[PDB]
Amino acid sequence: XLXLXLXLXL
Amino acid sequence: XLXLXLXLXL
Repeated sequence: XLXLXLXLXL
Repeated sequence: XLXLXLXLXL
């Protein structure tokens, strides 16, 4: 679902 | 890097 991965940072 | 994806438990 969420936590680490994609969405913020990049 | 973060936000959506994996890390919330799964």
